[PDB]
Order: sequence, then C-alpha cells, then structure tokens
Amino acid sequence: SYTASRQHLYVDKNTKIICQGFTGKQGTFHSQQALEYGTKLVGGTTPGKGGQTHLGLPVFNTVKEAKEQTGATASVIYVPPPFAAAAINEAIEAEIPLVVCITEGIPQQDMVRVKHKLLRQEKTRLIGPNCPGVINPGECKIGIMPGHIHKKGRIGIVSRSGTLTYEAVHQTTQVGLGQSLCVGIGGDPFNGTDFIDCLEIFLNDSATEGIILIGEIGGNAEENAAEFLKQHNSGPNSKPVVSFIAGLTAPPGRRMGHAGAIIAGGKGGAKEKISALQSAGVVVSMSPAQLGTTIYKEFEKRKML
Amino acid sequence: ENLYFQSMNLSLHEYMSMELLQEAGVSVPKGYVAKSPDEAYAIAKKLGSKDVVIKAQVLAGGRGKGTFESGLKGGVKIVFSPEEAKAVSSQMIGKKLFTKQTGEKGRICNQVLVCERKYPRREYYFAITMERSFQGPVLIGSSHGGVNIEDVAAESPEAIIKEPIDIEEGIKKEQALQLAQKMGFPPNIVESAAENMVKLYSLFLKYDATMIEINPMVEDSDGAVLCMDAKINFDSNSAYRQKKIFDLQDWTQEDERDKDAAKANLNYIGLDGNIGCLVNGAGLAMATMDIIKLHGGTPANFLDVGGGATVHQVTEAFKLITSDKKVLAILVNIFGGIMRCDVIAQGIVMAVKDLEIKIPVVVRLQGTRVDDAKALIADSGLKILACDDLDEAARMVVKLSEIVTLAKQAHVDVKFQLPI
Amino acid sequence: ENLYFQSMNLSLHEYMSMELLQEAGVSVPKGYVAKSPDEAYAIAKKLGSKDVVIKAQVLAGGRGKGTFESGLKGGVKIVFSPEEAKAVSSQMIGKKLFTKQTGEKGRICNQVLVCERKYPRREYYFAITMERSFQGPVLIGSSHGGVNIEDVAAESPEAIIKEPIDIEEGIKKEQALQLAQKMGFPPNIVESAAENMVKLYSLFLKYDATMIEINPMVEDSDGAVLCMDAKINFDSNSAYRQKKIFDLQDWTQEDERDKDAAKANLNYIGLDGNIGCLVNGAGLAMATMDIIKLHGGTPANFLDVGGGATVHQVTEAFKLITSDKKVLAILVNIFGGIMRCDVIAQGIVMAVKDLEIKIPVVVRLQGTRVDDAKALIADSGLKILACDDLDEAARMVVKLSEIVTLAKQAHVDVKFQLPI
Ligand SMILES: CC(C)(COP(=O)(O)OP(=O)(O)OC[C@H]1O[C@@H](n2cnc3c(N)ncnc32)[C@H](O)[C@@H]1OP(=O)(O)O)[C@@H](O)C(=O)NCCC(=O)NCCS
Repeated sequence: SYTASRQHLYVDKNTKIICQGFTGKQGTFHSQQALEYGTKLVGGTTPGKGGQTHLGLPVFNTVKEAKEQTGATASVIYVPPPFAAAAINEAIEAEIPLVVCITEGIPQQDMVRVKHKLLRQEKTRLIGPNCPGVINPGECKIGIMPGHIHKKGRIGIVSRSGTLTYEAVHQTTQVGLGQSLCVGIGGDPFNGTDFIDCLEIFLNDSATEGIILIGEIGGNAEENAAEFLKQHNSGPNSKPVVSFIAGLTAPPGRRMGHAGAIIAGGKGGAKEKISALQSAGVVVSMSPAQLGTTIYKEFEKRKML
Repeated sequence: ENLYFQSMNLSLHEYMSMELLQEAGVSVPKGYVAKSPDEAYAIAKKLGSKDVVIKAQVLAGGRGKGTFESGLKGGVKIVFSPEEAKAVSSQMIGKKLFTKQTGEKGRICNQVLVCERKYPRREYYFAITMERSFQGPVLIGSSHGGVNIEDVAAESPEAIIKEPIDIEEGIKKEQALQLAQKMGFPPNIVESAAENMVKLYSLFLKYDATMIEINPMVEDSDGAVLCMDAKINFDSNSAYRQKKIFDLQDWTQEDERDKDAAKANLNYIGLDGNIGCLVNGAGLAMATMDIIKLHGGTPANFLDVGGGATVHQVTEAFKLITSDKKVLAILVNIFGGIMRCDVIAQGIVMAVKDLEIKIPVVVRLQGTRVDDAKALIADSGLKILACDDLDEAARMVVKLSEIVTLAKQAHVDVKFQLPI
Repeated sequence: ENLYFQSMNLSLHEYMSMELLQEAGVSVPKGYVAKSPDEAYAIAKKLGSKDVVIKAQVLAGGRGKGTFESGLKGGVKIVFSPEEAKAVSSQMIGKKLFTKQTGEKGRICNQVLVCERKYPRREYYFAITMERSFQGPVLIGSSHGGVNIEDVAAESPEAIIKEPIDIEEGIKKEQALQLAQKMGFPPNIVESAAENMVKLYSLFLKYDATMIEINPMVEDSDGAVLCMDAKINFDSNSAYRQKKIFDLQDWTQEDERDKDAAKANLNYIGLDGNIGCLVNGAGLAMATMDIIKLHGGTPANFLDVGGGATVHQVTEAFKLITSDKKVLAILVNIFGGIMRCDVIAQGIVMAVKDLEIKIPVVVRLQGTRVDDAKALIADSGLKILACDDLDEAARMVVKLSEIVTLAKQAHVDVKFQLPI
C-alpha cells in the first residue's frame, strides 16, 4: 500500500531537493533562505520559463527534465493554488520520493483527484497542502520554516497547524532538548500525511526520545493518534509523548449543516479529545506556553536527563 | 466543535440553491423569489391563489423558532390567498429576525421564497458530502427525514446508510438504485430517485460544492419524489474558478467588518472580550485565545493575515481592530514563517503613526527576520511595547487591558513604555 | 390545579369515542380496532395495504413521547404495508408504555387503532364544553389545531372564538355557520362544518358528555372536513342513566385498589407518603393533607367515604388502606354531618378486630353523634387512639409514623395506648 512510503519522511543531510515554481516570490525568497541554511537545493522547475539558469542553478520546463538531469530525491512546491493540483500530479508521476506542497487555497475536488491517485501508488509520499514543511535540524529544511531556531536533539514534533508547530519548536529549543524531526501534516482535511505515519516513524527511531503532538479541534485524527499510541506505545519501553489541543476554550461553532459535519464523523473536536489523550498515556498541557517545560518534566520524572 | 475559526464556508440563500437545482433538472417544487408584497401577490395568483408557502431567506441556525420585530413566529408560513400572502410578506420583508444564534444582532429578511405547498407521503434524508474517512464524496441516505438527523444517527447508527464513490470512474446508476433500494424507496419510483441522485451528483461535481443536503427528500402524494430543502455548503477555496456562485454571495448577513476583512483576504473572528489581537495562522489564534483565557482575560476580535500578505493588508487589519470600540489592548502575536515578520513591523509602524493608535500594542514578533523587525521597531521610536515570550506577552497584555479599563474608570490618562 | 381529588371523570379509549362519532354520522376517517397482529393484517389489507396509521390505546397524558418495553418511540406509527403493520403491532399489543405521567407504573397497551392516513390541509381546533362562566355548553373554535391550545389561547386570546348556547331552544344551524365563518372556514365547506357541529352537539347532549374536544378538526385535501382526534370527557354523575358508555369503562388503566374502591362508592387517592388516612369529604381531605405536610409528614393513600355509607363501606375502606404496605400510621379524620359518625366507630371496631390492624389508628371523630361513637370506642377496649383536635391529631399521627418507622429500623415491636 501507499503506506509503504512512511520512511520517506525522515530526510537526511544527503537529500537533494528541487523547487517547482522557482521564480515565484515566496519561492525565490524561501529558496534563498534554504540555501543560506544549508539545504542541498539542486535546481528548480518553472513551466514555460525553464531551461535557464537562475540563482546560479538550472531551471527546467518540467520535473521530468529536473529528475533526468540531476536525480533529485525530493521536491517542494510553490506554484499558485489554481495550478497546484497539476503540479502535484506531475510530481507524483515523475516518481519523486518525497513531495511537499505548501500552497493554501487548493480546491477540495482537485485535491481529491490528487489524493486518489496518490493512494493508488506506493512510491511517493506527499506532505501538505497547507503545511509548514519538514525539517531535519542541522541537516536539511524543506518548505517554510524558521531554521534559525532549530538544533538537533531528542524531540520529535508533529503538528497540524504550522504556526503552532513553530511555537512548539521554539519552546523545545529554549529548554535545550533539541529536535529530531519536525513535521507539519497540515490542517487541510485532504492531505498526503496524517498522524499515524509521523508517530510510528518517531517510535521506531532511536534518535527520538520524546514526541510532541499538537492538534486542533475539528476532525478525528487526534482520536486515531490516541488509539495508535494506546496500541503501540503502552507498557514498558514507551517513550513519553506530550500533546496540546488548540481551541480547548473556544466558541461552540457555526453549526451550518448536517451530514459530513457530524453524521459520518466521530463528533470530535471538543473536551472529549483530551480525555482520549490521557487514556492513551499521553501527557497533556493546559496551555500552549509550557510545552517545553512539560516535556522537560516528563524526561526528568522518568530520569532520562 | 466544527471549524468556525478556519474559514466561513459560503452558504447561499434558499432560493439561489433552489434555482441551482432547477437548472440542473432535479425534480423540484415550483418556487419564486419576492422582494416586495406586489410580486408576492403576482406569484401567489400565478400558482393558483391558494395553497402557498412563504419562507424567509435568512442565514441562521434558527429559522422556525426565530422572531421578527413585527412580532411573528417562525420564518415559514402557510397562506391560502394572495391577500393574506401580501399581509404576511409585509411583516417579513424589511424586518429583522431575532433567533438564538443572533441573540440581538439579528439579520434582516431581504427577500422571501414563494413556493407551492405539497403534501409529503414519506420523508427521506439524503446528503452528498465530501469527507476524509472515505477519501472523497459519500452518499448518505436514511428514511428519517424532516427530523434532526444527528439524534437518530447516534441512537440508531444502522439506519444511516453511507456509500462511498470512486471519483475517477464517476457515479454509476446502479449505485443510485442500490442506495434507493437500501433506504426503502417504493419499487415504482426507484428510477426517479436514481435520476435525481445522478443529477445532484453532477451538480455537486460541477459547482465545486462540499455538502449537498436534501432534508427531507419526500415522495409526493402522487409519486415523482420532490426535494424540499436543498442546503448547500460550498468550498471557500473554489472562489477563483466558481465565479457565478461566489458573486451571488449575500453580504448583508455578516458584519461590515467581515466584508472589509474579506475584501483584503484577512480572516476575522469577533468575540465578546476586550483584548484585540492580530495572529498569523488559525492554530496560534486558538493558542492565543486559550492563553489569554488562562490569565483571566478574554479576546475581543482577532484576525488572521494568512501568508505573504502585503504591508497594506496589516495596515487594513489594524484599522479593522481599532474600528471596534470594545477593544482596549491589542497584541500582535505573529510568529515567523511564510509571513515575513519585517513587513509586519513596518505595518505596525505605519498603522500606529497614521491612525493614532494610543492603545497599548503588546507586540510579539519572531521568525525568519527578527533583526530587521526589531531594528525597525527601535528606529521608529514609539510606544511599541516589545515582548518575546508567549506567556509573558499574554500576562502583559491582560494586565494592560485591566490597567486601561481601570484608568478609564478613574478618568485619568496613561502612557505605556518599556522599562529602562 | 384542575380537580384531581374530586372524581376521576370517565375517559374512554380512542377507538370507543371514534365509534361513537361514527354511529352519530359525524364525518370521520375509517378506523378499526386490533387486538392481535392478525386482524391488524386483515384491516391493513382491507384499507388498501398501504398508507395506514397505527395508534396506541393508552390513557395517559403523554402518548407520542412515551416508551414501550420493546423499545419503540411514541404511540403513533405510519406503516405502508400490512407486514410492517404486523411487525409494529407485535411491539405494541401486550406491551407496557412508559410515559412521564406514569414514570414507572406504565399502563399496558391492550388494543390498537388502525386508521387510514389522510393529509390535512388546514388544522382547526374545536370543543363543545360545559362551563359555569356561560352557564352551559360553549362552542370553542380556533384555527390553531394540531398544536397545544393553551399557549396560543394565553398569548392570543382573540384567536380563540367562544360562543355560548341556549339549552332550552337547543342549537341552531345559523349559529354553526356563524362559528365556522368566524374560524375562517373555506366558503364552500361551511355547510359540512355546520352539519358536523350539529351532530357533535347532538352526541354531546345524548351521551351526557361534559367536554368533546376535536383537535384538530382538519379539512382534507379534497374537502369534506374530517375529525382526527375525538377526546371525550364524560360526567361521573351520569353513571345511573348512561349504561352503555359506562359499561365500556376500561379498568386495566387504574390500580386494582381503585377498582375495588369504585366497586363500593369510595373515592381513593394514592400518593407517595407513608401516613394513610380516611377522610369524609374532599375538602377535609385537602385540609388533612395540608396539615400533615405542615408537620413534616406526607400522606400515603387517603380515601373519601362520601355520605351515608354503610359500615361495610368503611370496613372495605380500612381493608383498602391496610392493603398497601407503604402505609405506617392511619388516621380516620371524619367530621360529622351526613356521614353518621357512630357507623364509623362501629366500622373501626369491626375492622381493627377482624383484619388485625396493629398500626396506630389515630382516630378523630365528631359530629351529630359523639356520645355513641366515643361510647362504642370505649366499650370495645382497644388501642383505638382517640383524639379531638385537628392540629393535635396531625401532630400525633406524624409523630406515630416516625415512631413506627424508627422501631422498624431498631427491629423492636411497640404498642400504643392513650395516656392514663
Ligand atoms: C505558494 C505561493 C507562495 C505561490 O504564489 P506566489 O509565490 O505568491 O506567487 P507566484 O506567481 O510567484 O507563484 C506562481 C509562480 O510559479 C510559476 N508556475 C506556474 N505554473 C507552475 C507550476 N505548474 N508549477 C510550479 N510553478 C509554476 C508561476 O509562473 C509563478 O512564477 P513567476 O512569479 O515567476 O511567474 C502562494 O500561493 C501562497 O500564498 N502560498 C501557499 C499558501 C500560503 O498562504 N502560504 C503557505 C501556507 S502555510
């Protein structure tokens, strides 16, 4: 199944990266930032403007040409939301080992079309859309993330909201526990990555001793993560995990319509989420201001420091 | 619960969705729109001058329990002569509907829907909805229409039939017959149900919809199943390629601040507090709300500037928070990332200089440009109260809100500056 | 509120009143009674094997909100085939209905009513009721049927038309047309409404009824107004000359103690307390309840022996109070008058001697024979605890109830006697 690409998440310091939509404003700026950080960017792709040299690196008309000219093993996407679905289809067709798309505003139907053929293939893993990116601290950052607060350590952070992902990154760096892998799966309901993949990549990795799990109200991915951690992270030899639930105190909602809202869902996104989190042995924080202190307290309680 | 914070999905008035179903060929009761009692009279006499139903076109959770300023119960009425139709319409059009969702800031009923009244024999609920569990569209059907569906779904999960659909191969008529026969359709009108579901799915795929709820799909007293309600929740992201649907958006149903925010691609969330904010990303917005509520405060109306917004966007943002008078202390809590922090520093400089923002701006700026932002803040030389810890920022802003509301009581003026 | 204490007016099952309307010529949907699923099948296939309604024949305030032991919601169901009619009837007949009025002692649904399902166009409420304000029968009519009528009557008193009738001259058809046209009938079916009201008034005068409520009287989709519900509250006093109606009284809907009390002309009122009583007249019954509740007690089940009852009546009374086990201390509080107190003294003597009444009988006897009653009590030489002050009697009986329930806890036995 497509799940066989789970191990593609953990990029190392030898991961060659291309950037589709190179000439785009955000594309150019964050390509500059990634090159400054040390990301092994090896070129970009722009339709109708490729075949040239920009930023000192080649640009091609298609991901086919970039793959056959450089053999890059991952791609990032900054094309406009109208054309993002076609770019992701082209990236998946080119057999890119890891494709991450950052764009926000993708129509749901086009993302359905993308996700279906993604699930009918086993050799490509997608991160996004509406995601911050994926980073291996000190080795390689991909997407949109402030690498100037990242240090290699023993914390694995996966979260939906990219901005709160950054907040957790900073609050783990402040206490000095470092970071092992930080992934934003993205809040969009139709995304290429979910909680289960990141959690089990973190569990079977020796470099990570503590997992950070920030989720928001709405949906049921947190319940699936809680069930997974109950199944595979219980009893002895279970690395501690700390979770936050953004929106614990919030207005009830809008309650526009029935069906897809509550009928076929797990009616989650409320005070019952945190209960599923304690029931799975996950330590929860009551405020987004003490995640780093909470994980430090969990390490010192079990005496890993 | 639900989403609320992230995006306000476009909900059309009933008559627009009814027209959309009409043009798609879906079997539907005859319906028209009335803006004044005169054409209400004309349509009532056109439909037979008897057995007519009048519906209010107000976007709210409560429509049959609401109250008008004129003193009428509910948004639906059953009239039997065009004269009483005019009489009741005169108490709807131009009137303000009070429902529990609005509380006191009720929306105004601009138009009404005039329809023929048909007697249903059986009441089915039906819904084509995009969903992540089945990785695509899902046809949900049940024989408990006309009644709230969550209760029967929770108490009797078996009665709610759910069938997924493969998008690349489309929908197959055999699937529609299967759904109709599993709901319990009469064996003589199953073909009509299948045709209606096929047309509804074609409409669902065409207009970039997200959830088409027909509740209740009812068989008439003479066959030829007719849809009664046609709730449609669309996709916010589909604005670029669905121009016809999104142009017909009704803007009277939201505050003018909401309209102004949408004019510049800024998410806006009003509340009942007195601490304004300006947050990058919904997640940190809920984080800021939770941390403020921890310290005894309550956010007033906070925004979301998205990613890559220009300086004019944040200038309009600050104009928008300062427009409300219930705000006392404003915190800009933007962490870096896609949204280049230096443009926000420039925006705060310009907006405080221009609009004379005398309220304590408890800034907290980080990410991908900290040197430029802090350097610009220091160069501008204002009361831009810098902070760099989330908990400390929340503590400071809550205390500043209390100080401001206390000094207003004392009838004295204060000025806030960083400790030397 | 209401009467409750004074008399339990005969309420028939729905099908009996429907039959009574049928024999009177009132326009009425076709209906039949089913005692088993077999004849339910037969009637369903007789009416067309489709579009059938099933109603539960249970005498309770809540019938659409009640619950069966089998786990079905409400007492009304809409079936479309005789097979599912049998299936649902198998979950009604022989089953116990749980409503809020019963709480836990629900009545059992013995039969069901199978009727044709008709689509109403307009819903009118109508009621012929005897009343003291208009010194006779009153025709009440409104156009708010199908919904609870007290709310609209209180909020909109004008909408409830009330017209009195002169009994000696009878009812006049012109009055019926006036009522129909003031409610707002269509001008083509007013004659049918007048005929229906005339027939209903003839039934009202014939069967010695007290209140005939048709809610809702509904025009059909093809004219020919048809009554849906036909609630009839009769007159208790009319038992002597209305034999047919009162013989059809259903006795399963009340406790066997109630049936036994009615067999001897004794009013019975059960409660949730633990101090039995035996009171002459309803007024002193409420007085005794109030005075017991003043002293912290609560009456358990108290009676009303009427006037001129024989000694056997009060013997059966004491048997009836002692039948319940929740009673602890019994007070006979009869003041004199029509009920000759000496026969009650004889009755207490006989009943305590026979049934071995070991519970403290706090008697309080007065009126028109005090010498004979007290002399008989003293001659019998028992634990018949005499008292002669109402407040003192209530104090004594409440304290004795507490003593009895305390000694039961202590697992010790006590005997009560007058102070020397
Ligand atoms: C991703 C995003 C930055 C791209 O738009 P932008 O950079 O603002 O604007 P651009 O016009 O540069 O983006 C499209 C660029 O890709 C090029 N392009 C066209 N087709 C393309 C394709 N199929 N694949 C890649 N690039 C393509 C365009 O020519 C353009 O380059 P140009 O500017 O030199 O002409 C923007 O859509 C965005 O806002 N980001 C995604 C959502 C968001 O708000 N940010 C991240 C959320 S966490």
